[PDB]
Amino acid sequence: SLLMWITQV
Amino acid sequence: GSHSMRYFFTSVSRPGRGEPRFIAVGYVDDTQFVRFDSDAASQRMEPRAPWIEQEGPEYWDGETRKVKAHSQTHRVDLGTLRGYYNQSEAGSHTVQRMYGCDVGSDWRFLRGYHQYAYDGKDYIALKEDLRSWTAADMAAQTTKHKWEAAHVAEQLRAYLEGTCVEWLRRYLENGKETLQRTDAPKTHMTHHAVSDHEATLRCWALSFYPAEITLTWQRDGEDQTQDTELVETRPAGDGTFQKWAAVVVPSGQEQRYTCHVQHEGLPKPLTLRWEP
Amino acid sequence: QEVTQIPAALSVPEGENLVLNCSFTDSAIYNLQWFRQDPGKGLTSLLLIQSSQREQTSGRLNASLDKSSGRSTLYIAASQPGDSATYLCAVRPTSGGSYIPTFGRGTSLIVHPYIQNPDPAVYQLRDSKSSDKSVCLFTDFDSQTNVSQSKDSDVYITDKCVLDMRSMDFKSNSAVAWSNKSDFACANAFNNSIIPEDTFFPS
Amino acid sequence: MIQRTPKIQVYSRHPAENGKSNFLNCYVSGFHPSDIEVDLLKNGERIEKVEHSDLSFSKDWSFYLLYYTEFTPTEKDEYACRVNHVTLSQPKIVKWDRDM
Amino acid sequence: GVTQTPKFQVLKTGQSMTLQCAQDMNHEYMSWYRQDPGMGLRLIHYSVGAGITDQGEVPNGYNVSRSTTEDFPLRLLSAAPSQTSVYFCASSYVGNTGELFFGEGSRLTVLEDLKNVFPPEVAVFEPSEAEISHTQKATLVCLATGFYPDHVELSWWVNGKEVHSGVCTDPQPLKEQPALNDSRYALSSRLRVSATFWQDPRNHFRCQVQFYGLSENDEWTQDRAKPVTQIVSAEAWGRAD
Repeated sequence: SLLMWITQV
Repeated sequence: GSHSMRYFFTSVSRPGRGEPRFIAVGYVDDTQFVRFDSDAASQRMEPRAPWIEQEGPEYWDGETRKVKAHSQTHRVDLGTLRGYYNQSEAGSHTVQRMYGCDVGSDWRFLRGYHQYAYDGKDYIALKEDLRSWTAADMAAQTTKHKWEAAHVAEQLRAYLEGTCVEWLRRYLENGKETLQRTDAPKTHMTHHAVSDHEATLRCWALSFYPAEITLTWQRDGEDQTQDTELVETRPAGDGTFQKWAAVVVPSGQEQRYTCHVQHEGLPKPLTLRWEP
Repeated sequence: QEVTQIPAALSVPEGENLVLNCSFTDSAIYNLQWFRQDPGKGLTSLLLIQSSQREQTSGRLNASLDKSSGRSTLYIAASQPGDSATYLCAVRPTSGGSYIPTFGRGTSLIVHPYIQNPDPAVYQLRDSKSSDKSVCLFTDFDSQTNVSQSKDSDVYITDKCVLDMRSMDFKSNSAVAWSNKSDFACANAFNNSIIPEDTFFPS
Repeated sequence: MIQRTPKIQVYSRHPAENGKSNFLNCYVSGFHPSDIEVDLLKNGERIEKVEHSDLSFSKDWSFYLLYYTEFTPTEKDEYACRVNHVTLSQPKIVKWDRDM
Repeated sequence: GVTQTPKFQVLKTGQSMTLQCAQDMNHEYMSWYRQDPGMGLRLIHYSVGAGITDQGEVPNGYNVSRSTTEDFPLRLLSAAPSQTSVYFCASSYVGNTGELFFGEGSRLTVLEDLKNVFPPEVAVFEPSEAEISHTQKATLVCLATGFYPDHVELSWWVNGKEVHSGVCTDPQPLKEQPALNDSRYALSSRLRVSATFWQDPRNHFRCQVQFYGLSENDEWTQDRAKPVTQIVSAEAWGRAD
C-alpha cells in the first residue's frame, strides 16, 4: 500500500 | 527468510508535450505486484500479480488516488528542480523516488527507506535512523531545510515502521504460494572450443527464485574470480531468474575446474565439473 | 471519523483566558487545524498542528494536541471583543487515500466588551434628508443587557454592536430600532427588552 | 548530465529446442536516461507483437526493461535484438546465441 | 493564496454558471464546499491532481474538472433554488504540513423569478443634541433597507476617505418580514465621532452601500428601474446647530 502524504522537494 | 516491499517512481519531463511521463511500480521481494502509467488509458493503479487481485474496490480506489497524487507531486518537483539547478525548459530531465521497508525472518520491522534522485544521481535520502536526511549537493540543501521544517521524517517514519510493514505482512500471507517460495536453480555446464588449445566452460543456473545467487569457478580448489566472465542476473519472464559464469581454459584441462552454485533454494551448495 | 466541539457556545468577559475544546474519534490523523469564522465572512486559519507535534502558538493563541486521547485544546489569552466568532476544528486522515478533512460544527464564542463607565441612554436621530423619519439609538449600556426583538410586526431592532474609538481608548455598545408605525416612539422602542432602570430618556 | 549506456542480453525463457514454442527475451539494463528503443528481429526483420516490462530501476538508479515475444526456434531462423539509446552513436545489434 | 470568483452572484432557476478557484501555491489538492445554516460545511467535489476528481458528500447538481494544477472550476449546469448557499474553495499540499487554505467565499442566490431583486435604499441619521451634551460624542446611523438578495457591502467615508475607527456594522442583515423565505433585508451601521468633529460644518459624512444584483444579460421588462449591481449612498454634513 502506497504512502499517502508525499512532500514536494 | 527476510522480506521487503518497495515502490519505485520515475517521472520524466517532456518538453513540447502536455504532461510529463510518470511510471510507478511496486514490488514484494523480487516480485512486482502493481503498476501505474500516466500515459495509459485506465488512469488507475493496476494489478500485476495474481495474489493482489483479491483486494477489493476500496483498495484499488485508494491506491489509485494516492498514486495520482504522487504523479502530481512529481510533476511539480520537475519544475522545482529545474529552478534549483537553473536549467532550461528545453531539456528533458528525470526524477526517481524509492521507498519501502524490510522485515526479518520474524516479519518484524528491520529497516525503512526513502531515497530520491535527479537526473540519475543521489539527491536526498532518509538516513537509517529515520530521523535525518543526507543531501547530495547544495541544491538539495534547500529540500533538506524544507523537509526538516515540515517534520517530514517524523510523519514518514510512521508509515515505514507501521503501515508499510503491516501491508507487507498481509501481502506475504495472501501471496504465500508465490512469495514464500524458493525455486532452486536448475544447473548444467556447456563446452565451447575457442582457439585450438583453449575452450570455454559456461556454468548455468536457471529457473530460480529469489534472484539472489552466487556462481563461482575454481581451478584445482582455488578461486578464479578475476578470470571469470559473469553476466548480470536476468529475468526469464516467468517469475524466475537466470545467470551464467564462464571461464576459458586450456584444452585437456577442463576437468580441473569446478563451478559452485549457492542459492537459498538448495539444501547444500552444488558443484559441477565438466564431464566428457 | 467524528469531530465534536463542546461546549458549542461560550460567553466570556473581555480579558479572561478561555479554553475551546475539540474531540475526534479516530486518532490516525495527519494534522489538526483550528479556524475562526465571523457571520457572513470566510474562514481564517489560526493554527495547524501536525500529528507528530504537541503544540502551536501564535500571539495570544496556543493549541495543544493529544492524539492518543483524541482531543485538542485551543487557548486564547486575555480575550478581546474581536475574538468573537465561531471557532472550527478539523482533522485530516493519515491513511485512506482521500485526504478529505472532517470538520467539527464549531463553538460560537462571544467576548463581551468591558464598559468602564456605563451610561445607558435612548436617543432619537433624525434623517439628514428629512426630519420626517428617524431611528432610536440605545447606546452606552454594559455587558449585562440583552436586546430583544419587537413584539410588533414591521418594527425593526438590530442586536447589540460594539464600536471602538481607539484614539480615545473608548468602546461602546449600541442597538438601533426603527419603524414606520405611527405608535412607535423611542420611549417605547425597546419596551420588549430588559433595560437598565436608570437609562437616560431625554425629552 | 550523467548518462549510462545499456547492457544487453538476448536469450530464451526456456532451453532452446527447435520446433518448440518459447519466448525470446532482450534484457536491457544499467542505462540512463530511460528513453530507449528496443526491437526484436527475425532474420533482420522487426518482429510484430513484442511487449515489455514496466519501467523500474536498480539501487544505483539505472533503468532496466525486459522486452519479449513468443516464438518457435529453428536451425535456420536467426534472431537478434536492436537497441538504440542516446549513449549509442549507432544502434547496437546483439544476435541470439542459444548454443552458449 | 486562493482566489475564487465571483464573490456575489444572482441566478434564475435553470441558468448555468461556473465558480472559479485558482491557487498559485502548487497545491495538489483542491476542493469545493457549500455552507448552509444547520448543515455545516459539506464537501461537494475534490481533486488530488490534474486529471482526477472525486465526489464529496453532496455532489449532485455540480460538476468539476481539473485540467490544470492551478484551477478547479465548479459548474452548475442548471441552477436550482436548493443551490442558494455560500461556496468555499479549499486547497492544500498532499504532504508537508497539510494545512488547508480557504478561498474568500462566493455567495450565490438562485431565484425562480428575478422580479424579487431589489437594490437598497440608504439613509443617514444625524446624532441627537442630547447625545452630544450627555457624552460629548456623536453617533451617526446608516440604514440600508429593502434589499434582496443579501449581497451588500457597507462602508463609511469622511471627507472623501474611508474610515473604520468608530464604526460598527451589524454582522448580518435582518429580515424586514421574518415570516417570509423571500423577505427583503435591512442593515444598520453606526459611526461615532467626537462632538467637536460633528459640530464642524466642514466635515462631510457618507454611508456607501455596494449592492450586487442583476447584470446586462438578465431579463427585466418591468417598470421599476433594473436592480443592477450598483452603489447607493446617503450623506450628511457636520453642523453647529
